[PDB]
Amino acid sequence: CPLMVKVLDAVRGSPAINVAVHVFRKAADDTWEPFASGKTSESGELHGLTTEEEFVEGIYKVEIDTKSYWKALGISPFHEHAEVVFTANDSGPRRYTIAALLSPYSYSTTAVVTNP
Amino acid sequence: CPLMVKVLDAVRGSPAINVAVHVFRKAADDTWEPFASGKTSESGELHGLTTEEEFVEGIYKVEIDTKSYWKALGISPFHEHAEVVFTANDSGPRRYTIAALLSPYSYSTTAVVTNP
Amino acid sequence: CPLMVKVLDAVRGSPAINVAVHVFRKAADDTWEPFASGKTSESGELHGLTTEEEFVEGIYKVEIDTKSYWKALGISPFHEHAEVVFTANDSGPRRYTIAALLSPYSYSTTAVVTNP
Amino acid sequence: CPLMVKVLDAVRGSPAINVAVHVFRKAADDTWEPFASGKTSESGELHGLTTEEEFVEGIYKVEIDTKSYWKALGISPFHEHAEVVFTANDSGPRRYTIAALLSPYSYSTTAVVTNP
Ligand SMILES: COc1cc(C(=O)c2cc(O)cc(F)c2)cc([N+](=O)[O-])c1O
Ligand SMILES: COc1cc(C(=O)c2cc(O)cc(F)c2)cc([N+](=O)[O-])c1O
Repeated sequence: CPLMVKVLDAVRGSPAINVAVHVFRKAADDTWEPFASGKTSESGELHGLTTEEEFVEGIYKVEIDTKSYWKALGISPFHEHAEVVFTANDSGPRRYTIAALLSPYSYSTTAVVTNP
Repeated sequence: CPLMVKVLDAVRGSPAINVAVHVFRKAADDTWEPFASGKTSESGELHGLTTEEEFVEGIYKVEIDTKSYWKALGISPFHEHAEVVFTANDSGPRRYTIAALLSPYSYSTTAVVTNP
Repeated sequence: CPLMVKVLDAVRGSPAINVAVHVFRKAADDTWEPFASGKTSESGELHGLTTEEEFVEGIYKVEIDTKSYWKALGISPFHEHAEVVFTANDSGPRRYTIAALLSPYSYSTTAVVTNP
Repeated sequence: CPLMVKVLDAVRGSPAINVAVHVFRKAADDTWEPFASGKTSESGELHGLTTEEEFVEGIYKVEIDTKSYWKALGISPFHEHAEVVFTANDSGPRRYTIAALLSPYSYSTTAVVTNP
């Protein structure tokens, strides 16, 4: 599993469950092609998005539908979504965890890159 | 000043100076059209992007070119940029401050929204 | 103003107003002695805590009473307070801004340090 | 495992490894009694701090020695440490994860509380 997404709720102190996540790769045409998506589990995590064969170097975008999450809780949010855009670079066996911590008017995101 | 952007550097404990910022507005045909741009000052602030008359209801995207900032400091960061997408003035006109706190592999963004 | 504290509310997208802030300095006998206190203004800022003459080298603790803030809003938060402990002026006198961004189960704190 | 601590490095995009963590409980005398400590693993995590029998309701402090971590990397940091102070409340089977994301001049901390 070369790419995992984890989403946390800073208002409830809980995993953010049932959040839609979409992953795009930048094409040679310089446009966003979708290629993976899912919803976060009870633990706030989304696994199995891609494989080591498919997850080649390139520019990637991870979109997290935070607005629908806050609306589901009856909280009016600021952002339409959280967007994380990054370059995947090969330099050894690497796994990427994209974490996002959500509040109605703020989010944080960090990348944890590790060699198994 | 209905829209202001402030950027801070979490590694140096300083404003993030001379950071490029681009603002887009979603058009009728669901394309992003350029709206304003500038660079952060010595205080990390970018003022004067727009006016109350031109900052109409809409969906806006603020792109902060964090990658060029970290590269100017010798650091190869994770993200291509920090992005904030939001609906503006949906309840009449306000004052929006978009703040970003930057680290090489992480950023936060917050909105402080006050009544004019 | 060598020391300023700014507090933001990540749930409401607003300054955190009327938040109690206490500053301590570590004494010769390794006890914390009270140094200054105040409440954040309508802008979320607390100025005038100390002077350049009294803000000598030392170890300082800034306690932000986040729990009473969230409780005034009807929210039972996780943390008792947000705390920042740092060594000050170890390289001559500077200007310190301590910023805190608050959520019920999370907070961030940052220091922006500028030369006088 | 009712209490786990996880520490992340926002500059390197990695777990923060070998970070000292100390846990204190507030005594009836209103003073901090130490009762658990350790160092974060290769995954940035510290498990086995306490048991369900010992982790009773009370006020707890988790101290994370961030200054020694940054010094070990040759980076001059702002904070002496990160301190998380909270009330543990019984209301069903609860597990607490205290997460901290570290930068030299900033840290974030969040609590993830879950029912297994
Ligand atoms: C709106 O004005 C400001 C906003 C902010 C933040 O949003 C902020 C973001 C964080 O991740 C953590 C934090 F503690 C503060 C920081 C400063 N500052 O430091 O000067 C401001 O003037
Ligand atoms: C490595 O994976 C994780 C990453 C993260 C964060 O990104 C994070 C973001 C913040 O603004 C503050 C913070 F303290 C942590 C949180 C948890 N967690 O809570 O379990 C993780 O397992």
